[PDB]
Amino acid sequence: IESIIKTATDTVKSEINAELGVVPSLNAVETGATSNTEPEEAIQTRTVINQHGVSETLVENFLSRAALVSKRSFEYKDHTSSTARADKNFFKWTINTRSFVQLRRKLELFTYLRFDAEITILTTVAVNGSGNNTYVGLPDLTLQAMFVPTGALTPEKQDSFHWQSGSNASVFFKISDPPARITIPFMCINSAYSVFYDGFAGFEKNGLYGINPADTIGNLCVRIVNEHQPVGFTVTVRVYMKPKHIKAWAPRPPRTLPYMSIANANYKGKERAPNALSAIIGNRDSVKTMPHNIVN
Amino acid sequence: IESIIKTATDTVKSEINAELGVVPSLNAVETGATSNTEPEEAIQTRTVINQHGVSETLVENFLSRAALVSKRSFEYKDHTSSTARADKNFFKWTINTRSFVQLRRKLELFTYLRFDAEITILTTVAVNGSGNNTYVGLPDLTLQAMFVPTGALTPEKQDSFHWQSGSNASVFFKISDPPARITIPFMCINSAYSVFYDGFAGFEKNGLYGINPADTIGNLCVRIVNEHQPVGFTVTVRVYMKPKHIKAWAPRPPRTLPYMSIANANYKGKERAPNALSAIIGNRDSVKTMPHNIVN
Amino acid sequence: INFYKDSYAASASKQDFSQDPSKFTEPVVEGLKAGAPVL
Amino acid sequence: INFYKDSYAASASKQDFSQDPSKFTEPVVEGLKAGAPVL
Amino acid sequence: INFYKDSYAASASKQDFSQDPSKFTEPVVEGLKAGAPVL
Amino acid sequence: SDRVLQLKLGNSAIVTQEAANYCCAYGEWPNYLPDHEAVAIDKPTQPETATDRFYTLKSVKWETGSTGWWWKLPDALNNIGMFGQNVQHHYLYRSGFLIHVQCNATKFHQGALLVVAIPEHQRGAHNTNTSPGFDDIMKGEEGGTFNHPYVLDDGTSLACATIFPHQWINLRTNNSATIVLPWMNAAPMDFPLRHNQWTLAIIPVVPLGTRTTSSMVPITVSIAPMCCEFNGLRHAIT
Amino acid sequence: GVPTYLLPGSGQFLTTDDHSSAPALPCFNPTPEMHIPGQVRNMLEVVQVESMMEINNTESAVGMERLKVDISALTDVDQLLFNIPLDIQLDGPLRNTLVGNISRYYTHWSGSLEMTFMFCGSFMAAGKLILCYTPPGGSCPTTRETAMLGTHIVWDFGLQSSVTLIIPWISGSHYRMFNNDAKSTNANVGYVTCFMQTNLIVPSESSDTCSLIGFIAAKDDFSLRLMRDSPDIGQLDHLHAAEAAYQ
Amino acid sequence: GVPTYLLPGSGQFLTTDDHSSAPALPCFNPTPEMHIPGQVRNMLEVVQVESMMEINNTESAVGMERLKVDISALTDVDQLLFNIPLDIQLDGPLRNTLVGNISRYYTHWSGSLEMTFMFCGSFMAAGKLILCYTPPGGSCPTTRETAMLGTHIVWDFGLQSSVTLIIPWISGSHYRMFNNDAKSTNANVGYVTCFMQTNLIVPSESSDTCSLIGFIAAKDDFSLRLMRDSPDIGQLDHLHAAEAAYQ
Amino acid sequence: GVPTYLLPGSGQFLTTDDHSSAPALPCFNPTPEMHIPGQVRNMLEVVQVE
Amino acid sequence: GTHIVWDFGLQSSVTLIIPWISGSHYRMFNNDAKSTNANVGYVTCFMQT
Repeated sequence: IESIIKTATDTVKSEINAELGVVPSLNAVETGATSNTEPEEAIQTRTVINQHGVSETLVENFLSRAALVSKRSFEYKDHTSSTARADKNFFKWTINTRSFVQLRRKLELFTYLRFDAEITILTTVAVNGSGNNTYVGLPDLTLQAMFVPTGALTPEKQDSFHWQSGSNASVFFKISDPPARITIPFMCINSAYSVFYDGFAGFEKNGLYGINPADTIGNLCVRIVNEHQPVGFTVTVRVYMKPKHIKAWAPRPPRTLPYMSIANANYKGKERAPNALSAIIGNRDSVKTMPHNIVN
Repeated sequence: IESIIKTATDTVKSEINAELGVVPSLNAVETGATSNTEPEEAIQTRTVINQHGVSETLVENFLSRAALVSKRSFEYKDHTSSTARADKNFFKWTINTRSFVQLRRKLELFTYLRFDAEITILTTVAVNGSGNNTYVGLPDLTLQAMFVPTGALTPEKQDSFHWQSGSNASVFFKISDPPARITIPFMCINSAYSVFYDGFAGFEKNGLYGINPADTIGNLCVRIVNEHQPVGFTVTVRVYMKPKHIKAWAPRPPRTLPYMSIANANYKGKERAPNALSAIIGNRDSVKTMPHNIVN
Repeated sequence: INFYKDSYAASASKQDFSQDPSKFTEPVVEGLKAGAPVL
Repeated sequence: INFYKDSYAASASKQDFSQDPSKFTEPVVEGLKAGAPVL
Repeated sequence: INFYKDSYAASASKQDFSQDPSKFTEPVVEGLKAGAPVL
Repeated sequence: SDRVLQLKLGNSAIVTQEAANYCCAYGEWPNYLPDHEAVAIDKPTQPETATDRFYTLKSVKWETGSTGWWWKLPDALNNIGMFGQNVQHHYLYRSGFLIHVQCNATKFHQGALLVVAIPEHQRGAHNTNTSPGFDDIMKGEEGGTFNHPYVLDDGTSLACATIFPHQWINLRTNNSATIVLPWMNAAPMDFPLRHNQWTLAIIPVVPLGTRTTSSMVPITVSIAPMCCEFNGLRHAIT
Repeated sequence: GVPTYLLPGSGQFLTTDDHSSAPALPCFNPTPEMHIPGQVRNMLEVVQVESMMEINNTESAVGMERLKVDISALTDVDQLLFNIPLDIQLDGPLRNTLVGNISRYYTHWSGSLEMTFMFCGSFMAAGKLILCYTPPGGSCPTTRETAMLGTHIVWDFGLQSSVTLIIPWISGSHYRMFNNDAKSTNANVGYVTCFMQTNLIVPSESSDTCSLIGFIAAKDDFSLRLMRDSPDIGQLDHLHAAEAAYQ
Repeated sequence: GVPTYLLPGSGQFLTTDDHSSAPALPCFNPTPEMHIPGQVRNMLEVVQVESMMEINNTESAVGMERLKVDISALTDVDQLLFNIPLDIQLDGPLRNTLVGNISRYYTHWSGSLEMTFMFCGSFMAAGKLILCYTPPGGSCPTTRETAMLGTHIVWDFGLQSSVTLIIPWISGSHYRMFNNDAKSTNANVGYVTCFMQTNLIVPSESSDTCSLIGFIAAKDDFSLRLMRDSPDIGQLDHLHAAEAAYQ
Repeated sequence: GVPTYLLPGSGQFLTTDDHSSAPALPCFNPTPEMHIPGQVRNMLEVVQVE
Repeated sequence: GTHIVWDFGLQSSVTLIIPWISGSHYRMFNNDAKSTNANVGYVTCFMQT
């Protein structure tokens, strides 16, 4: 039944029981219900007034933490002789929560999630080695982070006119300023994000499995506004996400085997236990062997 | 008896006393009580209205001061050819209050303590000598301080994935910003920290004596977020602790002999007085010798 | 402190202390009484 | 000034002026009256 | 604006407009009337 | 009035005709653990008179060069009678104590013993960085002796030991000391085999002296647990 | 204007901070809420659901075989069948459970647990077992006459196929800690043991070896503190296709 | 927004500052409070407990022998036995006391003190002493007829084994200072002296030398100001195993 | 939080400014006031003495 | 067992009470000293200091 729970439940003292027809310790697992055997019915207890709070396990508290979701390093320099695949003073990132495993596993503890997302961008800069074998100092550069909806037109170069950002939300920030922060609303076309999706997002048979683009927040396009300096630098941008105003539905078995890809739940497991395909828990000598037995 | 004391007690005027059976100046130390002889009963006094405040000796005021608890210097550079024991752009510190003696002695004036801990982190940087015999300037670096519970997984390298900090509290701060500050709650599994512990924290006989890990706040893992510069620097991080919301129980004899270790109360004493094992107070010629006698 | 015009900009909401574990622990049409045999 | 949601984040509390020195100075079951011999 | 807990931390107090020059100008036991000879 | 005292607990009784009041540590009295402070949920056993009674330890001899003696609680009582059996069969223990220290001599003798109950007397070693071992600390009924009573074997001062609950046995004045100790711990209950809440220390601040014919002058300790309760019944481990 | 001064900690980015921040999409209207079954508002709801213990965590036990314990008919009385360590911080039979997995995101834990055993033999199979919880302090009991001195329940096989042993919260401190020192006085919970009370007796037509399945859950007196990164997941490199998100 | 401007002192870290700061662990529930005996809320409670003076702070007095003063039978009248300097800032008999140790964490002090002497001779020992407090200004008295002119108490040995000499607060200023100039007019308290009033008289069977133990405490008119680092502790290097905390 | 912006003159040290500032010694109790003869509260009192 | 610690002093006499601790309502004055219906137990005196 629904009730407001702020502290752990109290224990009431209990006496001897010798009653026919009453077996609180016996249960029927086959029904799918969890055993209702209380400590008062299993042993003789005292009275305990429990003042232990339960607020730290609140779903909001459990998930509302800034977790690293993106890390991208790129060279800030003249990119005339750079390869096509290189990030020429700017990068684009399709936003996802599946690249860093701690937050991914925490989110995947649930089937459905609804939250707004606080986004924090932290920038660091270093002077390139083997480009100029000397140090002069770190410039205070200005960066532009533009939100572009998934599939929409992204900038093709650092000085592209697409950065004019007529309607796209853009944030300009300096390396010397505190990390930039913006709140993105819950943007799913459905009432909740689908953490897991058992289907195909296309009307033909060649669409991606387990991927619902309605659950992709969008694209983040980050550029250095400053034109290049005579010497080269390496700029690393870290994007952190913190869910807030969270609602969660249908908890799931936690991930055990290591993640393989950000696109699927494919599994291989470790070579040996723990967290191997044939053995999740580490082995002991026998079911009669106590691993950390106290011996005096 | 319990009473609210804000100022020192007043003195009342007194007259001559020649009463049989009344000896206020005589006491019995053997009972363990402190003498109750008032100045009014020992001499003839005047009336004095005492307005002297007592607030500066309040336990809260006595202990709620930012005291240095940790100081760690490490090189910020390319650590490819560095030794294993060296701090390669990051360090880990098991939090304790026993390394710097002023705060340690103040805390050890009590048997039990309960407080939240304000933590302030101050960073300084210098250009390495004998590495590059020149000065170019001081970079404005970003540092990450991650709280890791005692015994839990700590990062093994500067760019380790463990720094992603899915659930661990992490603070990012710049050298140019004011010193970072966070409040850690009273985290002991008991109702109070045990400043002294007369026991062993293990169920076998080889556990550490006098160490209760329930009284260890945790581990602080500090890294430079920036990748290394072409030249080397020396970065010094100082951690200061200030107890607050303090409750104190069972005051103790103050430490006299110099501390030897942060792990025990082992003592050796100075070679000679003062604060020597066989003589705490410095010597005088005789019990009839006045050390600083006024002679005119 | 929220001076923004959009409600989703607000800080987190850690006040929802309502629980219903029985939707996971006892999802049976016929409730099970303590002491009485389940079957 | 405390805009944080956790009470332990607050500044120090230097208002507790209550004292009871007798728990250290006179921890005897039978109180000692002034002037009267202790024994 | 004073959010500090110690009163001596407050800004200056330039409101004390009370004066008594006679403690320096006329410190005589017998006051001197205008016009009347002093001696 | 304040010189004679009878202490009666369980089937045991002690009389003294030369007491000097008696001390209640920090003005408190022992009591059972109340429900609003309880942690362990199993019903505790409260043996009452079977365990809350005076146990007398082996007497020690006051000598001219004696440095002092100490006993640790509950360790000293952990193998004595029904208290010892309950301790050995239960994971958790809780109680206070009533300590009575006895030492008599003639009116021609002089001497002064500080009888102090030290909470959490974490001992230190002398002239080494190695922490004291298990055998150095856990002495049982026999107890131990002070290596350097001047610094209480912990780098502190004997002169300031009076901050702790204490009495004095001054031979010209009294022949016994009595201290009542409540439960003193950060936790409501504790494992009795690994932690010692209290340490009784008897230190001869003024050495024993006389010019009559010498006689053995022993010091005897009687400790009565109070409001004993135990939790976590299982097989005996000792 | 307003005279101000910046405190220590100004400009810092604390991951656990709680502040309002600028809305990037003004006047955005989120999709209307729809009722969805199985909402969870406190993780303590999850830990109360019993999940299967991996008691048979031994070599030669592969996959699903690790989740059941085989019992056969014995020709000696009062024999030990198995034991379960009770540390929900180290690797062991309790780790890969709902309570274990959720609790390992935290450092401190308190409250009672419940272990439910379902007998999965034939209808004709009969037997009595004894399940004992031993509070810590000594070695794990290896004989029935020692284990029966602690908390225990005698289980008689019958129409009710499942029994529950309650591991009550018996601790000196308000909380225990999920520290790596398994033998610490603030960590060790004690042991669980299972002994033959009479025997497993089956007819010739039934299988002579019968399996038990063990589940564990937390009661509603259970609570957790001091959240921490779970040791149960980690990465040493970027996942596959993670780079493609930048292309 | 709000127009503001930063004051001098913005961004500084003052160790004695008092501000709220960000909670690193949101929604953490601290362990419930438990009543613990011997709570202390003001350090002035500690200084009121008498602790032993080290009057016998001389060479050849080793350890515990420094905490007692020996008195023997004399064959000349009105003889001096010992004196006590009264500076609780410099090294001396009062330094390693509860009042001395706590006060040395401060710079200013005020209020009356009490010195309690316990005679620890045999029951048969008899004697009368005189304890004198001399307010400052001149040399420490060396004869009884000079010391008796100041504050004093005549102590008769008997069933009550202890006497108290009150050192009342006699000072030109509201406070005295714990400065290193022992002869300053704002520091010097005066002297304490002990003289034979009649003699120590014992029978042949009793010990001919009897010890006194001196204690000192502060009364409840005592107060301290201007907290400072205690000179009684210091380090020139890192303590042992301090480095291991970083490994 | 509160949106703000720094005015011209922010961070400057003006010798004639009048602001509160951090107390270096918390809970310090100053010596009680004593009546002292010849208090002066306005320098115009001094200039009136010939 | 049951005991009293006796301190010599102005009160020159101490009393040890041997309380009636018996399984049966009465004991018997029979010649079998070791019978369960006869034996009362023992009294001992030890040096305390």
